[PDB]
Amino acid sequence: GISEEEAAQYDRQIRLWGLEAQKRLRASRVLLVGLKGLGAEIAKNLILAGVKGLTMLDHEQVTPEDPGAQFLIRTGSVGRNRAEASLERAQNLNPMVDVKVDTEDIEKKPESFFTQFDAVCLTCCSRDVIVKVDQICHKNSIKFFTGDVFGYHGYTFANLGEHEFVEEKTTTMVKKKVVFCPVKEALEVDWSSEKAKAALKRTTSDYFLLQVLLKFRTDKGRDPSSDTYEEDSELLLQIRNDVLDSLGISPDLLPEDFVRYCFSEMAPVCAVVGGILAQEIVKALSQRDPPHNNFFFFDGMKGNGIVECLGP
Amino acid sequence: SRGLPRELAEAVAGGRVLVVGAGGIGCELLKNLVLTGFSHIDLIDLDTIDVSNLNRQFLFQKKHVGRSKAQVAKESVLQFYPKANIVAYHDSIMNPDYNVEFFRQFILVMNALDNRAARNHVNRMCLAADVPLIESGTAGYLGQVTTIKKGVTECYECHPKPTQRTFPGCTIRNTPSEPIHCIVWAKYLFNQLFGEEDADQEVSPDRADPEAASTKEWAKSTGYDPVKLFTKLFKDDIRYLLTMDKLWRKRKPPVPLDWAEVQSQKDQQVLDVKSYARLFSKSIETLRVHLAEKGDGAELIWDKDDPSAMDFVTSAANLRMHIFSMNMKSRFDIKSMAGNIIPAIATTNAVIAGLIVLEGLKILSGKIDQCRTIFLNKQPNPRKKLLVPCALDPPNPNCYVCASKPEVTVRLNVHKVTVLTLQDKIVKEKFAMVAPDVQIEDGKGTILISSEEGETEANNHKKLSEFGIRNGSRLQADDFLQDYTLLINILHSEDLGKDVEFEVVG
Ligand SMILES: [Zn+2]
Repeated sequence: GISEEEAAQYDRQIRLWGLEAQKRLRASRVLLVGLKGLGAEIAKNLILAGVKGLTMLDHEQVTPEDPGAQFLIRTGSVGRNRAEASLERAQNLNPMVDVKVDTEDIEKKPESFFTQFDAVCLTCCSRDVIVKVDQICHKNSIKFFTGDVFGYHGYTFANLGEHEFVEEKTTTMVKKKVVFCPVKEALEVDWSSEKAKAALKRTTSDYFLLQVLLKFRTDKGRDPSSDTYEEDSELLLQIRNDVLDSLGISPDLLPEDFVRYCFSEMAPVCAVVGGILAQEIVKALSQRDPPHNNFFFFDGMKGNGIVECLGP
Repeated sequence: SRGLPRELAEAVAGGRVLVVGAGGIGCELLKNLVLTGFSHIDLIDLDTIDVSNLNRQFLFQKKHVGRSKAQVAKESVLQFYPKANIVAYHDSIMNPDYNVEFFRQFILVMNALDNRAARNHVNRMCLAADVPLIESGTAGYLGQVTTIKKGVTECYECHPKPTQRTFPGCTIRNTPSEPIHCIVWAKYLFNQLFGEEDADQEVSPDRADPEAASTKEWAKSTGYDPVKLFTKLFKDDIRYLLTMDKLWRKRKPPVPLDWAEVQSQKDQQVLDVKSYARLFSKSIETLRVHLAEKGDGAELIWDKDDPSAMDFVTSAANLRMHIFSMNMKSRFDIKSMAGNIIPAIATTNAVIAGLIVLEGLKILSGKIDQCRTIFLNKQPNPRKKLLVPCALDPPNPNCYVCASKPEVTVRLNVHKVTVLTLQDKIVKEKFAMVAPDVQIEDGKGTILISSEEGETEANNHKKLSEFGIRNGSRLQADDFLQDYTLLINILHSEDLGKDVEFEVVG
């Protein structure tokens, strides 16, 4: 039972994923941390999608290193909270979506805070934070998403547990089963087998690029920056050696020139990954189309959008 | 923005770029352009903001409903980045003021339109100016991005894009078998009463049907009275269909209606026959007010979003649908078929717009070799690629636009087709020329059609055979606005059908 103001607004998308899946989306609230380059993209097309509420969380303050990298921040908001400075712009995208803002960092949140969210999306978080939140979400049947952007590259991960959706072909209406796995099992894969070695050749190198960058964000509290390229590459050029061998893989499986195409937040790479990641959130809350299982790696140079399944 | 290779970042901050259309992809494209570093941007769009658009075009709000999509977009972008030199044109890209000299100002042109006629024009303008064109299109979960540059890649018209269905008049009003035939008849009906009087859009039963043996002047003399026009259109015109008994031997043609007979006995719900006859009366009275403000015989352009215009087509198509024993459909079901509504979401536009700028950055880097055609699928293909890239194809040597000396062959009846038919339906419509200049290849240069106003209006009514045009006559069509020259070979044929005026060999 939607009003007439919502029927004309969402008219073009009700003709795409139906009315019932829109009503399932109207009653959903999403938790999004990492309001930044990728987070602003996800928040935009989620408030336009027609959720009930969206809680934007970010402890870091507006650093003067993203002047136009985020469009939810008006000029001269340095020193203010990144989520607060993004409130007024994100609220105007849809007055029917109460956009809430949180200031405390995601690490110091109790388990009971996430229960009010039907879905959680992480951005710009260390590995330990991603595993911590996915384990909490999987405990309470909460849909978990995460993603980041590095230069021309990007990734999205999804964990929905036992997720049943409804597809159709002929008109019709078909239910299917798709089981996801926690992110901790997807990041640490046993690459020693007849199946593991044979399936490694078909796996994109952006996954190991994701391992090298997550390890970098773990060793140091920030991703590589363009100003520190002079020897942030040499640390990256050694993490690729000290990580790929820890998994028993050849070192030059990931190309060496990767330290030139994964070094900043590029707005086109945010829109591509943010559009794909937010679409996986919409089809999950509506339980309609089959979601991507379980990774999606983007390469803005070659134009590749590869969907990997590296859980088991 | 600042973090880019220094030669690339210099080309972005100084180069001038053009966006054609502020629709779905248009809003997401302006954002990705500005946040990348593009400060010299030109945006042109003619449409205005509708309440149905603000679910995927985030630069607009409910406050801006009614204003132009180009003016509001320039205002919305100057808020998060005021230091952006953006020029907004509330005009059509088909306007001859935007000549090859205008297109050559930009180092990059990106399409954001939905209709082929305007895309064919922008394709021919970017070839003449030799400026790369980034063609893009979205449809639901799907989207495509490709790069067009003269002499390197194939243009927009090197391959025929899928054309929509066209049903003949003998099938529309004499044997309508599908519910779509009633919608076209309702769109025809709205045109005859409150729109421009079209010839091929006759709603009355056709007497010259091969399977066989003014409406507006009456509409304006009736006074646009709802009770009277109902009986004439839904019973008398059906009874004159019963005059012709030859069609009804194969299928059932009941039944004529009557205003005093049926009226007395969430848009997704299919209503009865008594309700659609009331909305038909309500639509005429509401459209009579929309027509009373206009003067000097001004017409009403039908809009799918216009309620009174939608209420008329829905009610008229459903009543005729019930007339021809067809099961009536809903209003929400017919609005997708009446106005060709393409379902679009914000995510698909955002992903495509991000791929446009990524392809644009490779163009401005001289890496045109690395440019790709990217397909956005709904599910991963066997290569696990949701975004499937592929190399650009070389120009088609048999294209009628970007080839060396393009040359088409038209099969038509010379003693029937007028010169006005040659200008509008053949050269300007099928071949998508804006301001055409057509002459006869015969040494003297017999001028058929001139670009300037009315220089050849004394020829429009004349038949082609009145100019010595015969089987094999060569016409040289010129559109200097597009810097395009096409040679049209004429083939004389009299076995085409009374509903077919011409056809191209291919
Ligand atoms: Zn061509």
